[PDB]
Amino acid sequence: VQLQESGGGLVQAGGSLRLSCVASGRTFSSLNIVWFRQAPGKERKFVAAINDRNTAYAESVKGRFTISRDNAKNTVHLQMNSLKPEDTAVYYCHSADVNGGMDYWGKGTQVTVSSH
Amino acid sequence: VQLQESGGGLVQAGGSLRLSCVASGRTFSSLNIVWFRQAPGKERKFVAAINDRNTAYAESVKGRFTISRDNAKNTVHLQMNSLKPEDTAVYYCHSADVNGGMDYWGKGTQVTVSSH
Amino acid sequence: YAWNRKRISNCVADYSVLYNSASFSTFKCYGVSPTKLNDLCFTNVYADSFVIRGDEVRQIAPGQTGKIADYNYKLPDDFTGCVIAWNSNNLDSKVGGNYNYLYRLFRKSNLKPFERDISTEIYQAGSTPCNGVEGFNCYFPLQSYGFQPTNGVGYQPYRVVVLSFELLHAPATVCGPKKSTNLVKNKCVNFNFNGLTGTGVLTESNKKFLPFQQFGRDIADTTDAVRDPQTLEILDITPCSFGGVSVITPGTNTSNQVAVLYQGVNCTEVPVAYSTGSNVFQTRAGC
Amino acid sequence: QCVNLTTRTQLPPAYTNSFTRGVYYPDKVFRSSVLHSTQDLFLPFFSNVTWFHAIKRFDNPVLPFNDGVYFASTEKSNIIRGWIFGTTLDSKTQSLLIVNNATNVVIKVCEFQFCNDPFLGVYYHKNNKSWMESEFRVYSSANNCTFEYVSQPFLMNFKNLREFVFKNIDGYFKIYSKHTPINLVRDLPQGFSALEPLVDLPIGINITRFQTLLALSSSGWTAGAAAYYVGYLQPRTFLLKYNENGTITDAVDCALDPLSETKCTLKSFTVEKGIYQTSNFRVQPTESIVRFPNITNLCPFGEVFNATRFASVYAWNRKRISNCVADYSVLYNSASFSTFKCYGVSPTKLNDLCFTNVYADSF
Amino acid sequence: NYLYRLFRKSNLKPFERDISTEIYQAGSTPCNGVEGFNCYFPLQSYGFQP
Ligand SMILES: *[C@@H]1O[C@H](CO)[C@@H](O[C@@H]2O[C@H](CO)[C@@H](O)[C@H](O)[C@H]2NC(C)=O)[C@H](O)[C@H]1NC(C)=O
Ligand SMILES: *[C@@H]1O[C@H](CO)[C@@H](O[C@@H]2O[C@H](CO)[C@@H](O)[C@H](O)[C@H]2NC(C)=O)[C@H](O)[C@H]1NC(C)=O
Ligand SMILES: *[C@@H]1O[C@H](CO)[C@@H](O[C@@H]2O[C@H](CO)[C@@H](O)[C@H](O)[C@H]2NC(C)=O)[C@H](O)[C@H]1NC(C)=O
Ligand SMILES: *[C@@H]1O[C@H](CO)[C@@H](O)[C@H](O)[C@H]1NC(C)=O
Ligand SMILES: *[C@@H]1O[C@H](CO)[C@@H](O)[C@H](O)[C@H]1NC(C)=O
Ligand SMILES: *[C@@H]1O[C@H](CO)[C@@H](O)[C@H](O)[C@H]1NC(C)=O
Repeated sequence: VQLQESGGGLVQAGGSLRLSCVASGRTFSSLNIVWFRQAPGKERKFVAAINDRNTAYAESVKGRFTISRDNAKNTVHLQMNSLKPEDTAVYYCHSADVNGGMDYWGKGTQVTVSSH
Repeated sequence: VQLQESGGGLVQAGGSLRLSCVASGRTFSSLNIVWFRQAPGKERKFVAAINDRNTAYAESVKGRFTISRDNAKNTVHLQMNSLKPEDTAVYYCHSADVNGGMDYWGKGTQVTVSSH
Repeated sequence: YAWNRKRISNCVADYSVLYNSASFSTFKCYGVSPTKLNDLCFTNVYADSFVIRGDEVRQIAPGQTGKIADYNYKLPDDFTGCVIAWNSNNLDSKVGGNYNYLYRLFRKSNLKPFERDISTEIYQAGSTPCNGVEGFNCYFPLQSYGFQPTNGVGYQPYRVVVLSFELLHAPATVCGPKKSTNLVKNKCVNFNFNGLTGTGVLTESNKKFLPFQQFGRDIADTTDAVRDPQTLEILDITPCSFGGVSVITPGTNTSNQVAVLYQGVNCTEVPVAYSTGSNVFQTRAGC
Repeated sequence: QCVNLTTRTQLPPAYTNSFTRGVYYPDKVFRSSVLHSTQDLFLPFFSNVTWFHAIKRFDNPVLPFNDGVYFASTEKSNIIRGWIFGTTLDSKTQSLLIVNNATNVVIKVCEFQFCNDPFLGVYYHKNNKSWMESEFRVYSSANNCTFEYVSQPFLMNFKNLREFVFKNIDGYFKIYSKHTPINLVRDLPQGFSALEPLVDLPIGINITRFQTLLALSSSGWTAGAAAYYVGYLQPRTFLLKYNENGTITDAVDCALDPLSETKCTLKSFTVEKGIYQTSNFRVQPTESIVRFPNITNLCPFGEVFNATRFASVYAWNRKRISNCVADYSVLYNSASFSTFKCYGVSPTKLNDLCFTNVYADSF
Repeated sequence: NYLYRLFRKSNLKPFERDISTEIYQAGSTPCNGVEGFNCYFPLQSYGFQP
C-alpha cells in the first residue's frame, strides 16, 4: 500500500552502508525496485534496479555496488561500496506493479560522505 | 454660429451664481453639454459634462456645482455654491448631439471670485 | 477625455477621398489593408475622433502604458479598424492657448478599453483623508494639453480618428462602393448582375418583367433573362455557342484531306477562334 | 403621452374562413407560362382567420408574431394607423413603427416605450366642415433611434382591400400588398390576388408579438366602422401558376386535400383520370417511454477524478467502473478542465446512454 | 517524481502498459548491463517545476 525508505547515516569515504526500503505489501517481489539519485539542488538521475532475473546500474555506480533481494521478506536492499564524496545525493527507491498501474514512491535517504 | 453665454459676474465669497448655456435648434432632447473653465494666467480645465440625463463633476466642483438643464426652454442652469478665490475663471460651455457634431464655440463670460 | 461614440450604418464606406487625400498623415488599419476596405463589407462602426499630444500618439496604439491609455482612452490589442492621424495645429491651435483639449491626469486605477468613466469623485494619492473638495494629497485628475501655435514636433495638436467596428455579431448592411461597366450585347461575355455569376450573350428581349422581378428562369430553373440594374430593361441570356467537332475524313491511305463539322454551330461563330474559311456550308446539323 | 381607453363591449374574438387569399410572390424571379412549386410561409387555403371589429367595441389586443402574420383590412373611410412590432415594447429593446397619412408614411425603428393603449388621435368636426388629425399617442420617448427613413404614400360599404403580409427572415422585414375593389361579400372576397412586395427592412432584430394601430374623449367612446383580419402563417408547400404576363393567376395548396396533393405531385393543375401515388402514410408516436435499471449507487467519479495520487504515465491507473449510475453533467458543466474531448460520442448526450463497461485511465 | 518511458523496441499496442525496467538495446552493437554511450535506461523524468 506504501513504501518507506530509512537509512542513509553519516559515514566516511570508502565505507559501507546498508539502506533498506521496506514495503507495505504482499507481492513486492513482483514489484521490482528502481533506485533514483538526486543531487543537492541539481538535476535528478537513477541508480540501479534489480528487475528480477538480472540487474542494471548507472554510470556513477557501475559495478561498484552489490544490489540484493529479500524475496522472503518482500523488501529490497542496496549494498554501497567504494563510496565517494562526490556521491552526496538523496537516493530513492520505487516499484510499480504490473496490474493496475500505480506508484509506491518513498521519501529519500541522505548519502552525505566526507572528503579528506 | 455661436452659443449664447450669460450668468457671469464679479461676486464675493459665499454668493450665488447661475451660469446659462442655450443652444438653438430643434433636437434639445438629444443634446449633450460639456463645460470648461479658463482662469486668467492659469490652465483651462474641464468642469462638468451633463450627457443625456447623467451628471458628473470634477474634484474642485463636486457638490459645489449643481448642474441642471431645462428641456422646456433649452436652458442649462449651473447652481454655484461655496465660492473659492482660486476658481476665478472664464467658463466655456459646449453643446453637441450624441455624435459629437454641431460644434459651436461659446464666447465665455467673465466670472471672478473676490478674496477676503 | 470626452470622446464620443457615433453610430454609422445603412450607407456605403467608399474611401475615394479618405485614402486618396493627403490631409491624413497616417492611414493605418491594423486588421485590413487600405486596398481591401472598398472590396469588403462591414458592420456598425463606432468612429472615435480626438486630438492628443503629438508625443503621446504611441498611447493610441494598444498595448501601451502611460497616462493617456491608463486614464482616458485605452485600446485592445485585437483592434481591427483604421486609425487616421495627421497634424492640425492650424485647425486646433489658439493664439492664447488651445487648452480646451484636455487629458486626464489622475485615476484610482487604470481602466479598460471602451470605458466611459465621467464620474470624478474624490481621489486621494495617499491614505490621508480627503473630505470636502480640497485638501492635502487631493490632486486634480485633469490637465490641459499644451496646444499652442509655437509647439514643436511631437507637441502640436494632432487629430486622431479611429474607425472602430465589431463584426460577426450583427447583420451586414454597409459595403464598399459597387462598380459598373459599359454594357455590351451580342457578344459572349462574362456577365455579373448584382453578384450573379455565369457566362453568356446579352440580347434585348421581348419579355415584360414585373417591376419587382430581377431574374428570369425557365422550367429547368436556370437563368435566361435579367433586368438591367441601372437603366431598367430585360436582357436575355443565351449560353455561348458550343457543340462537338466532328472531322469527316476518308481513309488515310486514300487521302489526307479532311472536312470539319461543327455540330449545332452556326457558321458565324466558327471563325471566333480552320477559322479562316474558304470552304463554308451551313447545314441543319452544323457548320 | 398616452391615454387608456378602457371602454369596450365584451366581445370574444370571432373567427372566419380565409378562402383563397394571402398568396404573395415568394421571390423576385420572373416566370412565364409555367407552374412552379416552392415551399415557404404562406397563408393556408381555406384556413380559419381571426375576426376583429372596431365599433363601443375597440379591438386592439397584443398578438404573437410567430413566423409571419397575414393582415387584411377591409376598412373603408381610412382609420388604420399602422402596426406595432418588437418583443418587449417597453423601450428596453428596439421596436418598429409604421404609420400612414394622406401623402406621407414613416417607418420608425427605436427602442420605444409603448403605452398599454397606443393609438392616434383624430378630433371630430371642429366647425371646419372637415376632420383634422392631431394628438397621436403611440409611444412616450425616443431613446435609441437607428432606422427612420420616410417612404412615399401607399394609401389607396367597404370598397378597398389592404391585404398585407409581414415576414421577418434573417432579420429582414418583408411587406407585401395588393389593392383591388370589393363588391359586397362581407367576408374575404372569392378571388385570387397576388401580393407584390413593397419594402425590405434590414432591422436585424427579433419580433415575437405585434399590434395594430387605428385612428380615433377616452371613457365612453365609439370606434369608427372598421374590420381587419389576422391570420398566422406556417411552412407549407404551394404550387404557383404563372401566366404569360408573369403574374400568379392561381395556386394550389400542396397539403390541403388529396386532390391538391396529387396536383402537387404531378406539377399540374388539371389531373387525368387514373390512380396516382402520393406521399406515404405513417402513425406518429404518442408518448415517449424510458426504461433503465434502477441502480441507485452513484459512480465513484469523486475519487476517480479528484484522487491526490495520480501515477506516472507508463503506470497509468486503470480503474473498473460498472454497476453504478454515472452523472457526467457535473463533469461537463464544471469548466475547471482545459480539455474535455469525446470522440465516439458527444459530451452533452452522455446523460442519456447506458454503457456496457467503462474504463478510467488516470495519469 | 513523474517518470515516463522513452526507449522501446516498437510501438506498444493500444491500451497496453509497459513497465519493464530492463535496459533497451539502443545501439547497433548490443551492450549488456549498466550503460555507456549505448544501451541507455528507458525511463526519463519530467522536470515539473512551478
Ligand atoms: C442610374 O443612373 C443612370 C445615369 O445617371 C440613369 O440613366 C439615365 O436615366 C435617365 C432617365 O431615363 C435618362 O434620361 C438618361 O439618359 C440616362 N443616362 C444614362 C447614362 O443611362 C438611370 O436611370 C439610373 N437608374 C435608375 C433606376 O433610374
Ligand atoms: C401625416 O403623417 C405623416 C407620417 O405618416 C406625418 O409625418 C411625420 O410624422 C411624424 C410623427 O411624429 C414626425 O415625427 C415626422 O417628422 C413627420 N415627417 C414629415 C416629413 O412630416 C405628418 O406630420 C402627418 N401630417 C399631419 C398634418 O399631421
Ligand atoms: C397582360 O397585360 C397586358 C397589359 O396590361 C394585357 O394587354 C392588354 O389587354 C387589354 C385588355 O384586353 C387590351 O385592351 C390591350 O390591347 C392589351 N395590350 C397589349 C399590348 O396586348 C394582357 O391582356 C395581359 N395578359 C394577361 C394574360 O393577363
Ligand atoms: C491502305 O492501302 C495500302 C495500299 O498499299 C495498304 O498497304 C494498307 O494496308 C491500307 N490500309 C488500310 C487501313 O486498309
Ligand atoms: C377555426 O377555429 C374554429 C374554432 O371554433 C373551428 O370551429 C374551425 O373548424 C377552425 N377552422 C378550421 C379550418 O379548422
Ligand atoms: C472534484 O474537485 C472539483 C474541484 O476541486 C470539485 O468542483 C468537484 O465537486 C469535486 N468532485 C466531487 C465529486 O465533489
